[PDB]
Amino acid sequence: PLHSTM
Amino acid sequence: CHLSDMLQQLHSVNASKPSERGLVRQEEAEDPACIPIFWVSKWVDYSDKYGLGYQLCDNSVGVLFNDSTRLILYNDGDSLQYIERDGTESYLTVSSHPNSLMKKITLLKYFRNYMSEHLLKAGANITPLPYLRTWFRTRSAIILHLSNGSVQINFFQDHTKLILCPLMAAVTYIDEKRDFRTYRLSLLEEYGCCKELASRLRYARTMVDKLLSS
Ligand SMILES: *[C@]12C[C@H]3C[C@H](C[C@H](C3)C1)C2
Repeated sequence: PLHSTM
Repeated sequence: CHLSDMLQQLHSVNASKPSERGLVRQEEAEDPACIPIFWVSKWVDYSDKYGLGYQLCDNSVGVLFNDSTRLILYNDGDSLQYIERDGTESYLTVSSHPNSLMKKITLLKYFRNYMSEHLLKAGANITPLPYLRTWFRTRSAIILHLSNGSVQINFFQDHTKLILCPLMAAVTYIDEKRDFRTYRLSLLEEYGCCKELASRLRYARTMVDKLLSS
């Protein structure tokens, strides 16, 4: 992923 | 930066084969007094152009730029700390800063605004300034090494996380259901743990080796 969890 | 101590701590626990016990008593290894003060609650990998942005559990935010410099914004929303590649620390504010830092400050603001409005906050239901010294990502996790010696490993597929704190010789594990538990590594060695956590700790040792080899 490119960012932490949504 | 305490990495050698952490490696020894992990080696000891892993060598004791914690998941291979007549009776695993993981709960007996918990130690509420070792709960970490800081951990990374959110992050954004924009390293293709600027760097790694992140938020700490106290709502402060920071960025480890591609040029190896760091900019941290305290949770008061104005106090700032700049750390050069050499580690030289400087202090200022969003309202009073040198023009040379305008770009990096604007970039941090963008990161802050985004993380503040998006993404879940890790460890939100837990009540606990360092900067990000080093970070890297593997195919299965992101590894974050803080200046206070802590090492955090977030696993991508199942969302589990480890927060290793060498001063306390402790490790916090956040499982899939977001249960937040802090353990003393010496007690995990004595009482054991489940196969899942044992596997994460073996992986952690390998990640620490990487931080040492870097
Ligand atoms: C990340 C790394 C692999 C696992 C998952 C999905 C894809 C491949 C991107 C996160």
